[PDB]
This record gives sequence, C-alpha cells and structure tokens, in this order.
Amino acid sequence: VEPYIRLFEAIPDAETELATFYDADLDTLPPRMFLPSGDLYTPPGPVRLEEIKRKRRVRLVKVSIYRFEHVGLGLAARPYAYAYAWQGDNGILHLYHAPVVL
Amino acid sequence: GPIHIERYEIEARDTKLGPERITRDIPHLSEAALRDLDEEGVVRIGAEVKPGDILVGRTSFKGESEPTPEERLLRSIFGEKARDVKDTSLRVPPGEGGIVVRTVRLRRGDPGVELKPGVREVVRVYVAQ
Repeated sequence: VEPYIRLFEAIPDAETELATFYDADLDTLPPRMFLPSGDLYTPPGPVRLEEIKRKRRVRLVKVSIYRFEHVGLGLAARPYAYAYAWQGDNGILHLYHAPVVL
Repeated sequence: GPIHIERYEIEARDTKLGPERITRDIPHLSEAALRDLDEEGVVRIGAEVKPGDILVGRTSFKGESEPTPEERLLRSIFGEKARDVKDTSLRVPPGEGGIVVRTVRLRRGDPGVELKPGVREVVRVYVAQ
C-alpha cells in the first residue's frame, strides 16, 4: 500500500473543483480498468472500491475484484483479486500493477 | 533563433453526444504518457515536451451504437448501462516542442469570463523554442 500512496501523492496538484467519484459496487457495472502498460484489464465480475487518499480530480483506491457465486437460494458476489489504483473524473481505474489473484 | 514563444490552445465544448471535458482521466494511456500532467490533466510548468506528447488531456464521448442483446440482458441485472469516452487530447505537433513556461485555464461561468458559444472551458499552454 505505502508505495502506492507515494506514486499517487506525486501527482501534481491544481486548484479546481472537487470531482464526485464513481463509487462502483457489486450492484453496478465496473468501470473500464487499465494496467500500467495501458492495456485494458477485463474483470471476471464487478468491483468494490475503498478510497485511501483523495485529490480534487483523482483519488487513490483499493479495488476489490469479484466473481459471482451460488449462495443461499440465489446468487451474490464473493472475492477474486485486488489492485491498488488511481481513479479519475470519468470514473476510470488506472491500476498500478496487475491484480493479485486471491 | 531569438526567443520564439508558441501558444497552444484547446476547447472543451458541449456536444449532441454529451460534453467534452478537460481531464487527466484518459483511457488506454501508459503511465509514462501521463507523467507530466497535473491532476487536472494540464501539463506542468517546467516540463520538456516532444512531438506526440500531451499538453492538455481531453476526453470526448464516442459510440452510442444500439446495445447488443448481451448488453441489454445485463442492463437490467448488473445495473443500467454506462458510456464510452475516447482520447481527444491536445498533443505537441510534429517538428515542435520545448519547455512549458505558462498555462492558462478558463471555465465558462466564472466571473468576468466570456467564452465562445458552446465552450465549457479553455486551456492554453505556452512553450519555448
């Protein structure tokens, strides 16, 4: 986590309005996610975000990547992989590393 | 040659497909390409710029083709759909470049600001050469 706080906080600052970020969830479509190479990363299910630090136009998040399962008499999402990322004002996730599979 | 100061400019305007936006949050771009951009997507003062490098990040709405049968099935269960953007950033032209020495950013509706009809915001970048 700490080296990702380092990378994030090194984004140069600017006086602007605060953005409202997209709080993606098991209920919602995950946003487009990209690896540090620029390659599209396609998740096998939805994601949940945990904000770590925030900048007016970008924030740092922990991205939890899920895989839907058979539970009870229905289905719901349980965990698969995680990645630290920054998110911008189009809601896009920029991963700092390939997702760690749990 | 004697100091020759360039002036680069980009406007984000309202569109029938939805608003263009100045931003850092641009898809399919490697970290290196985003390296010198402030949090607003505007290139930082004191930065060398080379042909193809970004001065001002911008995204526009693309696409809106009718949904696939797949993307409709989901459109009920996983949540209502959402929309795709493309990189339409201001990039240093071929045969140019140098050091960023100033930036100017204006937003429609700020006090005293008068932009062209349709324009939400405008950014200018000045570079040495």
